Amino acid sequence: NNYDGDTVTFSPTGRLFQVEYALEAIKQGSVTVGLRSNTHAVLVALKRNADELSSYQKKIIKCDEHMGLSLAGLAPDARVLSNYLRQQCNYSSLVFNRKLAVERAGHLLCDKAQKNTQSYGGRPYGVGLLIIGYDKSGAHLLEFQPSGNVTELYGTAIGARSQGAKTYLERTLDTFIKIDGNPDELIKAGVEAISQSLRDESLTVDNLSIAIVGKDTPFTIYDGEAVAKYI
Amino acid sequence: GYDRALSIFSPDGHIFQVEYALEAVKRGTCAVGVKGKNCVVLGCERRSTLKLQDTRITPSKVSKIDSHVVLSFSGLNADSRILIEKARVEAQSHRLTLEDPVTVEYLTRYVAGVQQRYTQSGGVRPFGVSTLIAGFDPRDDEPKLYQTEPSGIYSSWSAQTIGRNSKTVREFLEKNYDRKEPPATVEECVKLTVRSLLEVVQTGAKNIEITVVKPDSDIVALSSEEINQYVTQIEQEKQE
Amino acid sequence: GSRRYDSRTTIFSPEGRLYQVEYALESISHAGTAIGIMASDGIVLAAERKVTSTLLEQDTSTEKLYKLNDKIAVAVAGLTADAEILINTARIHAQNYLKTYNEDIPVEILVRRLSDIKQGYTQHGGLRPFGVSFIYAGYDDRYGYQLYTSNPSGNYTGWKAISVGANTSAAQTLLQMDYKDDMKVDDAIELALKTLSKTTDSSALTYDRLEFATIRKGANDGEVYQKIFKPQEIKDILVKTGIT
Amino acid sequence: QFNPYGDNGGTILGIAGEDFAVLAGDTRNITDYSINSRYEPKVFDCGDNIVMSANGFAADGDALVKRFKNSVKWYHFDHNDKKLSINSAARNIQHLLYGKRFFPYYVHTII
Amino acid sequence: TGYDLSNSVFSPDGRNFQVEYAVKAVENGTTSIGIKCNDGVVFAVEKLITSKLLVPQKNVKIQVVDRHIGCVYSGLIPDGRHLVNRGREEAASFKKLYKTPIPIPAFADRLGQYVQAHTLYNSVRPFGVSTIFGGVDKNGAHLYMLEPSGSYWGYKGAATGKGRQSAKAELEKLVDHHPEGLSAREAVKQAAKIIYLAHEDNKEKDFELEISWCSLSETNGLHKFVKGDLLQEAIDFAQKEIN
Amino acid sequence: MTDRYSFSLTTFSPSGKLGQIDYALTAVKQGVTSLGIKATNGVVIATEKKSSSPLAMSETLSKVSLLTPDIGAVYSGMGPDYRVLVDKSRKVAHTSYKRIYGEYPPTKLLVSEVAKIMQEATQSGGVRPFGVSLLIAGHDEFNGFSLYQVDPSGSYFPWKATAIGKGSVAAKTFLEKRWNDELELEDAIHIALLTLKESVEGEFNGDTIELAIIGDENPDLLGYTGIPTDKGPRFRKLTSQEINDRLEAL
Amino acid sequence: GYDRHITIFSPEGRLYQVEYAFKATNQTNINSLAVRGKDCTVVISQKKVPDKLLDPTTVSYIFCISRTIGMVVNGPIPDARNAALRAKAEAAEFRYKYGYDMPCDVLAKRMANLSQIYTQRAYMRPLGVILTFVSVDEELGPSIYKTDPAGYYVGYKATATGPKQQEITTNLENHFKKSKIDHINEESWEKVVEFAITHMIDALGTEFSKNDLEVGVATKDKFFTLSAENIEERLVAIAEQ
Amino acid sequence: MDIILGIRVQDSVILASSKAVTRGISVLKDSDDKTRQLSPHTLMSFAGEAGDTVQFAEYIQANIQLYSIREDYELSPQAVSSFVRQELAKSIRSRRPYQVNVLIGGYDKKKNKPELYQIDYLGTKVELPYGAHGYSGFYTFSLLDHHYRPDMTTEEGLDLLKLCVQELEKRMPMDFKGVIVKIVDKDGIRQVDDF
Amino acid sequence: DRGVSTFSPEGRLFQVEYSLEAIKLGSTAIGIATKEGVVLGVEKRATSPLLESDSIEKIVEIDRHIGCAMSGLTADARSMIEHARTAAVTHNLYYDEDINVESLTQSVCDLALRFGELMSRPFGVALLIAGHDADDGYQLFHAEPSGTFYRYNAKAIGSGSEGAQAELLNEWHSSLTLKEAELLVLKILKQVMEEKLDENNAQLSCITKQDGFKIYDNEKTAELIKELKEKEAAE
Ligand SMILES: [Cl-]
Ligand SMILES: [Mg+2]
Repeated sequence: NNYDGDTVTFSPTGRLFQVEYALEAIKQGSVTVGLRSNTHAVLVALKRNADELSSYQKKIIKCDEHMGLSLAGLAPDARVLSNYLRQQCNYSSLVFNRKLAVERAGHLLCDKAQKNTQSYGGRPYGVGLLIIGYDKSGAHLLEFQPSGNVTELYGTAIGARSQGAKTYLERTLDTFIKIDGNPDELIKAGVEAISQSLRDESLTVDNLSIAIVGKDTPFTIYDGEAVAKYI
Repeated sequence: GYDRALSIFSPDGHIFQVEYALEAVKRGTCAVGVKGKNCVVLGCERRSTLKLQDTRITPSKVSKIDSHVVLSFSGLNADSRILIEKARVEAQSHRLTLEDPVTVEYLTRYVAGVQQRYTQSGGVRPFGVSTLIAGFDPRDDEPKLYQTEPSGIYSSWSAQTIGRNSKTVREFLEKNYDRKEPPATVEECVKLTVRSLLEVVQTGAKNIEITVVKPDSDIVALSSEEINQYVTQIEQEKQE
Repeated sequence: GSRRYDSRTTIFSPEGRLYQVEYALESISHAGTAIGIMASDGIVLAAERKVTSTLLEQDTSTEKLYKLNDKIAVAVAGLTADAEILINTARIHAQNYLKTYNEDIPVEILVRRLSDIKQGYTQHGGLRPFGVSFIYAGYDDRYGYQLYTSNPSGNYTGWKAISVGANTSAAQTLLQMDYKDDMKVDDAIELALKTLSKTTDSSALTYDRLEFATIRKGANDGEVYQKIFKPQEIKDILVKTGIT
Repeated sequence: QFNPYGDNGGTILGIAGEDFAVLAGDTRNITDYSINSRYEPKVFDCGDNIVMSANGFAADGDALVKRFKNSVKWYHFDHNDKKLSINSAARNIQHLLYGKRFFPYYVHTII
Repeated sequence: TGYDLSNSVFSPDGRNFQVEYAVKAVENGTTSIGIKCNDGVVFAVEKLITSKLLVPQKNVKIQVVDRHIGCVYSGLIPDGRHLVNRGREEAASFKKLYKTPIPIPAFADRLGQYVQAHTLYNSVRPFGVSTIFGGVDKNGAHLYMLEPSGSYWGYKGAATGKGRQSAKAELEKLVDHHPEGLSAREAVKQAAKIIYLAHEDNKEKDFELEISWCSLSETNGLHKFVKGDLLQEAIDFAQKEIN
Repeated sequence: MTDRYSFSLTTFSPSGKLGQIDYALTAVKQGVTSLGIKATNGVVIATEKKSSSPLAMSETLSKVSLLTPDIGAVYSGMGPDYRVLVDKSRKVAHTSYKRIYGEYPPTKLLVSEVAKIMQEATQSGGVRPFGVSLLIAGHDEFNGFSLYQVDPSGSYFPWKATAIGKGSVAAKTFLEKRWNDELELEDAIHIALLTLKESVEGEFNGDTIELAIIGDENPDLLGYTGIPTDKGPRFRKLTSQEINDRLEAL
Repeated sequence: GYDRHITIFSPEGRLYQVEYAFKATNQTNINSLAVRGKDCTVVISQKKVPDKLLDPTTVSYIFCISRTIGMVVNGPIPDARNAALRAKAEAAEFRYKYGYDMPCDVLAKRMANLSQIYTQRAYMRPLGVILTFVSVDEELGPSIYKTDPAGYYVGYKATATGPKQQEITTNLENHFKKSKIDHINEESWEKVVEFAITHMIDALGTEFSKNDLEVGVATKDKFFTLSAENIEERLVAIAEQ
Repeated sequence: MDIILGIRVQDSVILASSKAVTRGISVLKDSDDKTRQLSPHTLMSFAGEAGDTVQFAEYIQANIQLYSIREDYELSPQAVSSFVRQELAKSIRSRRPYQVNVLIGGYDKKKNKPELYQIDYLGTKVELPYGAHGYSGFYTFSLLDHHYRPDMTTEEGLDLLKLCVQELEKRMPMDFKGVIVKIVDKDGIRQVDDF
Repeated sequence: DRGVSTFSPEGRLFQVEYSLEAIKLGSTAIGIATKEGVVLGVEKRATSPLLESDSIEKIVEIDRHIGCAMSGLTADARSMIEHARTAAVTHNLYYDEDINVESLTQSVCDLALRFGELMSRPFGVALLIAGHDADDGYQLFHAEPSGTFYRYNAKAIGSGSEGAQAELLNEWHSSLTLKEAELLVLKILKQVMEEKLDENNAQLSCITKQDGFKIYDNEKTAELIKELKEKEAAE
C-alpha cells in the first residue's frame, strides 16, 4: 500500500511487496513442468501464442551441453539470467576445465537475484525458472524464484494452473523416479503431468515444447513434428 | 550526476514533460516559413511591449547555421541558443569529414535527434522549442523547409508556422498557398509571408522580421523600410 | 530512496513555465533597484543599496556594482553570493578570450556565455537556478557602447536604458518618458538619479544608500575609462543635480 | 629482460580436395634443442566440420584455438544453432588475431 | 508521521522502524539454533518439507565460512547467503594479509559493521535475517548471534526464527543444569531435541533436521556436517524425548 | 548505496523566499550574542561563553578563533557548523592564497572565500546551509583594519560596528550611540564590555566572556627573532585576567 | 513534513533528526560517569545483562581506541561499534602521518567533525551515540572530552551521561563546590575508581555487585579495563569504610 | 612539404608554397596546394610532418569558420595567429605533438594593413615583413634583407618573390616542382595561375 | 512520485504498460508474410495538408534483406533503427554473411528494457521487422518496448490494430501470392484509416530474396489501389 513503491522498503509485517508483485508475473505466465529420474532430467513446457497468426513463445533455453532451463513470466528477464548462466558455465569450462555443478548454477542465480532486491533504483527479476542438468552427481532439477529462493526437487511445475501438474507429480513420485535408461517413458510421464494443468486447450504439434538431458544425452530441445510422437 | 527520469509515460500513454514543452512553444512569439519556386522566406514576430530596445545588439530571431542554411524558432529563447550552437558545430564537423556542407534534411535530422535525446535522457528536461530550418542543399536549386518539435519528430513543409496564434496563420496559409503553383518570385513569397503574419501581429512597424534565403548561400535580412513597403501595399489592396 | 525529497527544479508547469525561474524572478523583484542608461558618449550604472544601516562601512563596500574587466562592468540585482560566483566565472572567461586571441572580449560574447551557464541550471543538473539579474555595461570596437541584461532563465536582451530589481515597472515608464537618442553622459547621470529618487521605497535618496559608475571615453584620446564613484563623489553629484 | 614469446617448433599442412579436406600436423613439441613431448596434438576438431591448427608459439596457439572454439559455441547460442560456415569462421578468426595487432599471437593459423 | 517509509530515518522515539520491520521477516522464518560447548559449537536448523517432491538432504541451509566458521540464519534465505558471501570475502582478505585464519570475534565485527552499514542510508534495505554463527580459534570456542540492526553479542546458547521462545526456554535449562560445561557429542543430541521441541510452533508441515558442528577434539577445529549414523542417533534421541 | 541526493535541498518558494536560508537565519537568531567594534588603531570581537554544564571546561571550547596571524573570527548560531568552517577557512587561506603569493590573504578576500563555501551549501546537491553568522575582524597592509559579517546565504557586509544573535537588535542600538570615528582601541574594548553586559544574564567575568583584538604587532608572540620584516601577529586573545582588570574601571 | 526525515532546517531553525538521534542515546538505559584524578582518568558505566543465555564477557560499551585513549559509548551497540572502529582507524592513521600518539581532545574533535558532516549532508544519518573519550594526555594531563550527534564537543572536569545523567551531574557539581578544586585529589587510581563508584551509588540510589559495573582506567602511557574480580576487590574496599 | 615563403608589402601579403609531395625516391604529386583559407581575408600556408600538416590546417580552418558563423564576424589576422600559436603551444607538450610549421598571411580590414605571421611547431610567433620556414630561409632572408623595401607594390612584391624562387631553384638540392602563389589584400584571396 | 522500474500489483511494469497506450495512439502499420515475400504497409497520417507527405518516413531499410515499419512515438525509433543498422553491418563485418532476421530483432529488443534509474524511459514505439534469410526464409516480427518479440504470419499495429488483426485472421492463408498480399494490406488499411486511402497518405513496401528490400513508388502504389477498387466492384 504505502510500502510497495520500491524494493528497498519493508512493510510493517516484514514483507517485500515489489518482490511479491514480481512473483505474481510468474503466475500469469504459461505452465511449464520439470521432472527427473536417476539417469535423465526432463523439461516440458506449454508455449503460448498472441493469436492464431502469431508464433508460440519459446519457453526453453540451452545454457550448456549438460544444462538448460524453462521459463515462466517476463521472457527478457529469462534471457538476462540464462545469458548469465551461459557465461558462468563457460567460465567454469575455460578456467577450470570443469562442467559447472547444477547446485552452483542455482547458488549463482540466487545471489544475482538478491542484489536487485536490496538496492535503490533497480527492480526484482519478473520470471521463474526450472533448471535441469546432468553433472558429476547425476541428474538434477532446480526451481528458481526471483525472490532469490532456489530449491532442488525430484519434480515440480510453475506458471498458471501449475498446482494440477504439481499434485500429479506428488502422486506419481514413486513411479517416474525409477524410469531409468528410458527417455521416451520419462517424457510420457512429463507430458501426462502437464496435461493436468490444461483447461479447454489440448496439446498440439506446435504448442508443446519438450527438452531432455541425461547420462549419454546432451541437452536437446524438441519442437514441431519431433514432439508429435508424444501427443 | 543528477539521474532523475523527468520525461516519463503517464497512464493514458502521454509524456507530459514533452507535451508541456509544446505549451512553451505555444507561448513563444510567432514564426512562419513559406517556400516559393526558387526561394524560402522566414518570417518572425517580435512583441511590442518592449520599447527602449537596442535592435542593433539584441539577438536576431533568425540564426545562420551555415552560409546556406538558416534556423528560426518559437519557444524559450535560452533553449534555442543551445540547439543553434550544436547545429553550427555539426555543420562544420560535416564539412570537415565529408568535404561537403550539410543538406537541410541532414541538419534538421541532427537537431531533431538532439531534441529527441532530451526526451529520454535522465536528469534533463525537453527543449521548450520548435524550429523551422530552411535553406538549399549544396549545388541544388530546390527549396527546402523543415520543422522540428520537442518530441523529436521532424518533417518537410511547403509552408508552415509555429508559436502563438500559429493555428490562425496556418489556417490562412492552408487556403492561400497553392501546391500546384507556389510563389514564383521573391516578392510574391515575401508578400504571402508578411500577409500571413499580418493576420496575427498587431502593427507592421518594428514587429515583423523577414529573412530571405536564395540558392548558393545567398541570405539577406530585410530592413524596417523594406518590410514597411509590403505592409503599406497590403493594407491599400485590402481596403476594397 | 531519495526520490521522495526531490523538488524537481528543472521541470515545466502544465502552462509551459519553469517554476523555479519564475520564483527566482519573484525574489529579484524585492532586491534594490539597479538602472543602466546608455548615452552616445558613454554609459551610466546606478544602483540603490538595500536598506543601509548608519554603522555600515560605506567607502570600502561593494554590493551592487562589479568590474569584469577594464572595458565591462555589471550591476547586480538579487542574491549577492550567487552573483559573485557568476562574476568570477565571467572574469575568468574574459581572460581566457584575451589569452587565446590577444584581444579584449566582445561584450555580447561574455554576456552570452554567462547567460548560457544560467540556462544550464534550468534544463539539467537538478539544482536551483541563480537568483540574480545582471545589467551589463561595456564597450568594444565592434558595437561601441552596449547595455545588456540577463536573468535566471538564461535569456538576455540589449537595451538603450533599462532597470532591474524593485519597481522596474515604474522605473521603466519614467525612463521611457525622458530618454532620447542624442543624449549625453552628464544628462544620463541626471536621469538615472532622478528615476531612482522617485521609484525609491526610502523617504529621501542620499549618498550613503547609492552606488554609481560611468563608462566614458573621457580619458585622453580614443580609450575607455571606468569610474566607480567614491562616497564623496556621489555626495557632490547629488548636490550638483539638485536632489539634496 | 622478460621475453613473452617462445618457439615450440613443429609444422602443419592443409590440402583441399573436391569433396574433402585434410589438415595434418606433426605431434612433436620442442624448446631450443630439447623435446618437450613426442605426442602433443595441435590440430583440433572445433565443431561444425571445421578443423584448426595454430602453429608457432604453443601458448598463443592454444589460447587462439580455445577462443575460436568458444566463438563457435556462442555463435550457436546467439543465432539459433546455425552452422558456422568455413568462410564465416575465417573472418571471425581475422578479428581474433587483429584484436591483438599490437601484441600479436605468434602463430601461423590454418583451418 | 511517515518515519517508517524510509531506512536510516530516526522516529521521534529514536528508533529506525525499517530495521524493526526487517526483524518481523526474521520472526516469520524457520527456527535455527546455536549451542556453545566445552571445546566448540553446534548449529542446527528446521527445514520445512513443503512437499514430497523436495529431495531429502539436498537443500542445505547451513553454510561454512573459511574452514573453521559455521553460519546459520532465519528469515530471508537469499539475504543470509549475501551476508555469508561477504563473510567469506572478509575472512579471505584477513588470512591474505595476516596469514592466520580470522578469529571469531574479529569475524563477528566484520559482519556487524557490514550489517550496520545497511542502516545508514535510505538507498539500501536492512538485512532480513538474524544470523547465528561461530567456531573455534586460538582463544577457544565462540558463539555469536547477529541481528538486522547490526547488533551482536556472544552467547552460551542462541536461537531465532518462529520458535525462538520455545528454543530459548530449552536453552536456558541447559545453561542452568550444566554449569561446568556441555560436551560436543551431547550438544549435537540436545540440538536435535530443541529443534524437535521448537517444531511444535510450526507443526502443519513436517520437517527435516540438519545439524553441523565445530569442535577442537571431535572435528579437529574444523566445521563439518553431522551425517549418517551420528545424525540418525541424534534424531532417535529427539524422537524419544517428545514421546 | 552512494549519495543519491544530487539535487538541491534549498529551492525557491512561490513567494521568492529561499526557505532553508531563512530557517538558517532563524537558528542564528536563537544563538548567543556576539559583536564586533572597529577602532582607529584596532578591532575588537567579543561573545559570551555559554557553558553547557558547570563541570564542562569552557576554556577548551574556543568561540573566538585565529584564522591567520592578522585575522580572527567569532560566530552566533550552531557551534559545530562554525568549527568546520574555521577548519576550511584556515585551509583555504593557505591553498588558494599563501601557497601562491607567499603571504597571508587580506581580510576582504579570506571573507570572500568563506562566503563562497557558505553559498555552495545553499545551492549544491544533498546539503543544507550552514546555521551560523560569522563576524570576521582583521588587518592587512593596504586596507588597514576591517570588520565583516558573513550570513548563511553567503552574503557579507563590512561594518564599523555590529552585533549578531540573541540580543542583536538592542546591542546594535547601543553601539550606534557610543560609536565615533575617533575611537582608540581601549575605548572600543570598554564599549564592547558595556554592550555585552546588556545581553549576558548570569555571571559576567573573564571566565564567561571571550574577547580578542586585532591591534598592534606582537613580537613577543611570534616565537622567534632575527628577521626584521616579520614583526608578529596582530591577532591577540585577551586573557581571563586582562578582562577582569578592565571590568573594575567600568 | 519531510524536514523531519532528513537533516535540513525546520521553520524554527531546528534539525529534528539530530534531536531524535539524541533520544536514541538512552535506548540502552545505561548510565556512565567520568572523573579525573591527579595521575589518572577513570570512567565507569553500568552493565546490564538481562538474557541468561548471553556470554557476559562480550557485553561491553567501553572500548580501547589506542594504547593511551579509551572510549565509553552511550547508545545502541551497532552505532557504538561503528564509532569505535572509525576512532581506532583515525588514531592509528594520525600516529603514522604525524609521528606521535593522537591526543584525546584531537580525536574527540575529529569524531565531532565527522558527526557534524552527518547533520549537514543528507544521505548520511547521524549516529545515535554519545562518545566519551578519556586519557592521560602527555601535554594536558588527565583529560575527559565528550562528543554527541550534533557534532558538539567540549572538555570536562568530570561528566556523566545517560537517563539519570542530571542526578549524577549535580552530585558531582556539589562535590567540586566543596573541595574547591578541578579534580579528585588522590594519589592512586584505585581510590579514584572507589570515588567514582561511591558517588554513582549515592546519585542513582542503587547498590552494585561485581557484574553490575564496568570500569575503564586511563594512566600515563596506557588505558585498560578492569575485570569482574578487579571491580569486586574495589567494591569490598568501599564496603569496609 | 618543404618550401613556404611569405612577403608583406604596402597593400597586400603574398604567400608562395612548393607543389611537390615526395615520399621516398618518388615524387607522388607535382600540383599540391599547401594552404587553406581560414577566413575571406586570412590565408594559412603550412609545411612539416606528413599527415599532421593537413590534419592541423583543416582543424584550424574548421574552428575559424565556426567562429565566423557564431559571431557573424571575421576574426582579425592578429587574433587568428594568436589562436593558432596557442594550439601549437598546447601541442608541443602533448603525447604526440603536431610537427607543423605555418605562415599566416592576412589583411586587417579595420586597420587597412597587410599582416604576415610566422609560427613554428613549438608555438613561436613573430610578425615579419617577410618570412620563410625550413631551409628556404637560409637563402631568402639575406636576399630580402638586400632587395626588400617597405613601400613596395604587389607587382614589385611578385618580382621580388620570383627572385627568391630562382635562387632556390638554382641552389636547393631537391626539385620542389615550382610554387603556387596567392595574394591576400583588401579584396580577399586570389591565386596567381601563371608563375 | 514513484520509481521508473516499478512493478504493479498484477505483475507488470507500469512504464512498459503505459508505453503500450502511446503505441495505440500511433498511425496504423500492417505486415503480411508469404512464401513469395513479406509486404509492409503504413498509414502516413499528415497532421496538415501543407505538410509534404513524401517526407514522412515510417518505413525504413535496416539492410538489403531486412526492412522495418513503425508505429507510435516515431522519433524514438531513430536510435533503434541506428542500432539495428549497425548490428546488421557489424555482423557482416565479423562473419562475412547476412544476419538472421531473428537475431537482428533480438538485438533491437535488448535495447528495450535498458531503462531506469541507461535511458530514462521505455521506447514509445512498436516495430514490425520484416526480412529474409537462407535458414528460416521469409519472416515477420513484432518488436515491443517490453523487450518481447513474436513472429507473425500477419500483423497489424497502431490505432486500427484490433480491427485490422481480426480481418487478417480470416483473410490469411499459407498459399498467398505477393500480389494478393499487397492488395490485402491496401484493403485493410483503407478500412481502418480515418481519411480516404490514396498514394500520398499511404505507403507500401516489400522484401524479396531476389530484389531485397524495396519501398514502392507513389506511381506503383497508385496502380495497386486502382487494381484493388476494380476487384472489389467485380463481385
Ligand atoms: Cl576533521
Ligand atoms: Mg619561428
